[PDB]
Amino acid sequence: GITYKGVTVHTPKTWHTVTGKGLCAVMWFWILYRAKQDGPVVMGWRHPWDG
Amino acid sequence: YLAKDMMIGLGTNFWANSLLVLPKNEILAESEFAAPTIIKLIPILFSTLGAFVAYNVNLVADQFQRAFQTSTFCNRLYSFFNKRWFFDQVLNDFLV
Amino acid sequence: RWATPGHEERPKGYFMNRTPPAPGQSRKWEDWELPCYITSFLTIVILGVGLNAKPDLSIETWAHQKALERLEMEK
Amino acid sequence: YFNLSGLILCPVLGSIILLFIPNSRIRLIRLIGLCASLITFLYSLVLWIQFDSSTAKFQFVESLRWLPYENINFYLGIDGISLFFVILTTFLIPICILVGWSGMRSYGKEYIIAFLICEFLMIAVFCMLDLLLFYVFFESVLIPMFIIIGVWGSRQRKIKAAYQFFLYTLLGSLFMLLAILLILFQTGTTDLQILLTTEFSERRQIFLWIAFFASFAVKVPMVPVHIWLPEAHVEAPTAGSVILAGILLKFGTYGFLRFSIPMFPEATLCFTPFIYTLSAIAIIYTSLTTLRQIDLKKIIAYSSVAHMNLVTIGMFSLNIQGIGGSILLMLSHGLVSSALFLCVGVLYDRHKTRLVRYYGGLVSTMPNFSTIFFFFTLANMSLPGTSSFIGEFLILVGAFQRNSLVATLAALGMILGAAYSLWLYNRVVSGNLKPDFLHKFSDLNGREVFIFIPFLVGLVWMGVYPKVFLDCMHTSVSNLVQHGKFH
Amino acid sequence: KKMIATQEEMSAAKIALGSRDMCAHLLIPLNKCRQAEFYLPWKCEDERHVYEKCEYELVMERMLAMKKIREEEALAKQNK
Amino acid sequence: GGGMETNKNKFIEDWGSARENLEHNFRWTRRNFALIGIFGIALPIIVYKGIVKDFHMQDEDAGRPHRKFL
Amino acid sequence: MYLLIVFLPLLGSSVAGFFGRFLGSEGSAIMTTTCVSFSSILSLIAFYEVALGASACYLRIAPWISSEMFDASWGFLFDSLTVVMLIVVTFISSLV
Amino acid sequence: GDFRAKVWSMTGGPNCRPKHWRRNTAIAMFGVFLVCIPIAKLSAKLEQRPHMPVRPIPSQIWCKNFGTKDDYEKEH
Amino acid sequence: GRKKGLPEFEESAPDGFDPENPYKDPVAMVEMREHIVREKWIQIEKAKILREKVKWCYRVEGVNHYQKCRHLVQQYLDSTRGVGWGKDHRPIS
Amino acid sequence: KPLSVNDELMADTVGKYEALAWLSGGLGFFVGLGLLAVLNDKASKVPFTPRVYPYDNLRVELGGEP
Ligand SMILES: CCCCCCCCCCCCCCCCCC(=O)O[C@@H](COC(=O)CCCCCCCCCCCCCCC)COP(=O)(O)OCC[N+](C)(C)C
Ligand SMILES: CCCCCCCCCCCCCCCCCCCC(=O)O[C@H](COC(=O)CCCCCCCCCCCCCC)COP(=O)(O)OCCN
Repeated sequence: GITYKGVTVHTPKTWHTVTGKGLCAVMWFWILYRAKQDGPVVMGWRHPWDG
Repeated sequence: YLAKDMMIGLGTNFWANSLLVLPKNEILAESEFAAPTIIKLIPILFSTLGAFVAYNVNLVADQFQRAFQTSTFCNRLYSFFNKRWFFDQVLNDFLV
Repeated sequence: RWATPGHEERPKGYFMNRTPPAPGQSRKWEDWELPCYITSFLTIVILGVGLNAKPDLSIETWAHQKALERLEMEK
Repeated sequence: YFNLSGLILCPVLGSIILLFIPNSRIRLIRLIGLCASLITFLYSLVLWIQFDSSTAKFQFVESLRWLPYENINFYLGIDGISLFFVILTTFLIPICILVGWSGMRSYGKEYIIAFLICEFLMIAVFCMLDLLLFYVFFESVLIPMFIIIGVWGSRQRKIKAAYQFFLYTLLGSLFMLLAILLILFQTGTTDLQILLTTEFSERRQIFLWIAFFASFAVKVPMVPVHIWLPEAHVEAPTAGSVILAGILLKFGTYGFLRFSIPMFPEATLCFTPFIYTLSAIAIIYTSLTTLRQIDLKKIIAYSSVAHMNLVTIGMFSLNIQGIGGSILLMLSHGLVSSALFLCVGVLYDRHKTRLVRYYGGLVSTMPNFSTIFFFFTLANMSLPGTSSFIGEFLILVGAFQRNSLVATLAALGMILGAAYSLWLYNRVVSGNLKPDFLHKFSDLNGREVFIFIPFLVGLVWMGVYPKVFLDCMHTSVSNLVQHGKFH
Repeated sequence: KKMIATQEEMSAAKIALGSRDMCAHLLIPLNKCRQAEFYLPWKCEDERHVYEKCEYELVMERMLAMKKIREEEALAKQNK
Repeated sequence: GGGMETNKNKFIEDWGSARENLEHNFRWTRRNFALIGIFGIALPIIVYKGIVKDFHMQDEDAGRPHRKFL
Repeated sequence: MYLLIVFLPLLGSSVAGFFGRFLGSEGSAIMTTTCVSFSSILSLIAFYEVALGASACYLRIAPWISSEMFDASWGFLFDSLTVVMLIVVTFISSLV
Repeated sequence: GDFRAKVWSMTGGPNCRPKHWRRNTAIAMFGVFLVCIPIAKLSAKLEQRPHMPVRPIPSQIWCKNFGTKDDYEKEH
Repeated sequence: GRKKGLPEFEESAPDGFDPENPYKDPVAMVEMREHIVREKWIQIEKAKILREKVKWCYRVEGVNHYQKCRHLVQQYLDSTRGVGWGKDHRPIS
Repeated sequence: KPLSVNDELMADTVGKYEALAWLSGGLGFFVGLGLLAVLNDKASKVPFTPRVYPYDNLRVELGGEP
């Protein structure tokens, strides 16, 4: 709770911020990890083993 | 990702007899390697274009909405998309 | 919220909008309740014990065991 | 040994006993009338148990001489078609007696006596196998119903409605009686089993069929003659409407099933497009006129014309799905519609009004009524799991096999049927309250809760397992489908 | 390329109609190992890659023939 | 106010009575004549022709001659 | 075990709507949530058993409509397609 | 309001909260459990599995109609 | 007092009935009508048994049901042409 | 204040006919796009021959004569 001009904004609890940051970080890491594995495949640079 | 292989894989028997696709109209194999790589990237390019347009119209813009206040066609065009392509108004009056 | 005891000791409003009888007494039945209840009991008894015990006489049963017999005699 | 004699004599004894009882003993009159009705209902239920479902021959046949040469005589018998009608017409009477329980002090003994004479006359209608005596008991119902409409009407309009109903019934009745007389003179007798084995010259089939249609179409209002039903129905007591819609509307269809669809197989085929045309527009017109009605009892009364005209599509399809599925609709309609008029009767007894404008927000003051009213709203709009859907769908599959166009037009009936059925419920039950108009409320009492219970049980029991009723009729309705056919 | 998977063995594996194409012989072990691995998308890779290569080979072999037939059509018309 | 009976309004009651006493409200104008001669005389004929022609086309498909529906 | 998948929500509704005056705003929530969650776990075993085990189950209780040949009995069909819809519908219902 | 406390409804009314909803909740589970037993017993009897499972599935503990309809030529 | 068990019906065409003039002996007419109804119900139940056979052939076989249930499907569709009081295809019994 | 006879059924910037014209134009967009798709004739530009299956296009396995 911080008041600038009358209005106050209740600071969120630690549990919410930690969970949101963790889920976002998991999403980003998963996207990059998938881009490492089959990123060239969707780009068309290399087939899995077709050719 | 987990269910990508079992459902839309090649020759998968997960569905068994639940779904029937006749041999004549089976184009799943050609969907993967019969088309230029540009076609496989059209959705991503269009998504990026839409995101850029949304950012440039909402986050930072001169807000040229004055066109919506000076152009009669723009106002009616805005009303057309807003009011569900004029379905509820027209369908009501002409059927209900 | 999930531990505090409730405030409504008894459900709001009387059932069938009838005030509870005097303490240490009973709801005196109307002149129609007993005949209607014995009728409703006898109806259930007759239907449950009669329909389930009557023989399976039907045209979808005799015809079934006649078709099941002529279907194998053709071989 | 339970036969048709005792079932018919029970209302006779009930009406005679109350005939010679002092009117000051109001309690005894009600108890004896209710006991007689319940005993008759149990007698009918027992008659169901011992009903053979493998023979097309009429069962429990009884004979009593009428003319000295046995030309015409009292032949009583039931089959798979009229058994459930007898059960329904004996079950509805105790409910009608229980409706006027509180206010019975003003009606007197002439109320229960009239209803018991009604039950006596309607039981014999569904049991008669003689064409002439079927007409005698067919038109004997007018006097008790005339008395019920006139003596215990709501407003001064009761004189007009009774006159109109009586006149229409008479004009149908005598034009039917001329045909019955012509049949008697030519054939020689009036026994149904003999009239079903006599070849009629093709020229005489059209005239006799038209004459029979004149009397029956009035009691199953097709299109030109559904103007007596709304007025006579609204100007009727709460129990009076149950009889008029529950049973009196089932004479026309039963008359068609028993004396028209078989005695003239060739005439029925020729007039099949005519019946399809009248029934298709009646479903469309009536289900549409229902939207612009403002009276609570004049909306449900228009929900019966659409349902009853959907039945005549099923009967004339002449197949097991059609004819067999049309019977379930009338049993379902006899329960769903008669239960809706109980719901309206509940609202009218407390608040002496019927306009939908005065009603609203009852969901917050009468919740048990709202729950019960909603359930019968679902049944009236042909919901699966209800007895109406089984009959409604079986008729559609019975008419699609004969004509795809008539099954398409009749399918819009459930489109419009679901429109006003829920839209009425939204107005009456849902919404905000109107304390300016009406402010005192009382939910369903013990009688109303108990009265609706057999309707609730008998509506889902037929809606989830209709095999109990269906298997008792297939032997009797299949012999009805083909009579002149021999291949 | 000549067929290796006969009719009775394809029916035993219950390969879906339309997947009984030219590369059906490689599909039987792939389907056997897919079920034994709960259809996981990272377990049966060696079996899947061979089948995918065979399918790609068929698709290329059909597109090459279609290119040849269109070349023949375009050669006749404009050289009339 | 110890009565459950509604406090009926003159406007609503009169409106309902007028809506229920519409029997005596025809003037036999061209609108009513055209309306009853079209949506009560032509639509039934169109529908009857529809069923009759449906029966006729069902009959001809099986090769059986048309049935005399008269 | 497969009839429980279908009828647990029905029993939960029939309890929370007919005897909600005894359970209140908390017991009525607990009944429906617990019933739907148990149906969801049963759908999970149904997925492990039918879709992954490749053994569909066909269950007929009683005939509903029995005309000459218009037979539409009270039958339940659990195949690969049905089980996917089960694990979607019931899981989303429990989460809601 | 003041009058909605005098209306009896099956659902319970607005903001219903009985004093003994904990005990009533426990009873309702036990009643649901008791009525779910015959349904489970009925289901295990009328269920048919034409195909033997790939791996041992839990339904083989109670269900016994596994690979029974393989002779479909003699079905009724 | 009917005997315990299924109903017993004599399975034979009632003698005395002639299709040339059906309205000649009334008792033979009703007996013939009942008899014809009985064999139409027999045909209906035979078609229902064939339908059950097809139903369990489709489920046991699976994907291969096109070649294994062909023999049953054609029998069932041949037996559903002359069912009875159905489509305009009426059996000449 | 007597009630109206039709007192049972009771986008303000547009009229019914003008909005119907707008709807007709919007649907004519779809119709014109469909006509353009027809004019494209993608069927003649397929890059692969129709797939050919063994055993006479799986005649026996598709319900054909044995
Ligand atoms: C018939 C086959 C389909 C069955 C569908 C069933 C769907 C439910 C149908 C009834 C729902 C109730 C709608 C009508 C009543 C409107 C709401 C109402 O007043 O009901 C009461 C009574 O509560 C109920 O709604 C009980 C009815 C639903 C519960 C019973 C359903 C049991 C399961 C459905 C049937 C089982 C088989 C279904 C499959 C065939 C609830 O009142 P409150 O929520 O407390 O708020 C009102 C305000 N005040 C308290 C001040 C009055
Ligand atoms: C407190 C209530 C609160 C509201 C409740 C809402 C509704 C809840 C109850 C739902 C209704 C339950 C009824 C049962 C429906 C499913 C069971 C169908 C009946 C059934 O299968 O058994 C058949 C009849 O037996 C029987 O079991 C017959 C007994 C049924 C008695 C029903 C009494 C209804 C009274 C209606 C009177 C008017 C009747 C209509 C004219 C025999 O089966 P089968 O033929 O295959 O025989 C085979 C012999 N081998």
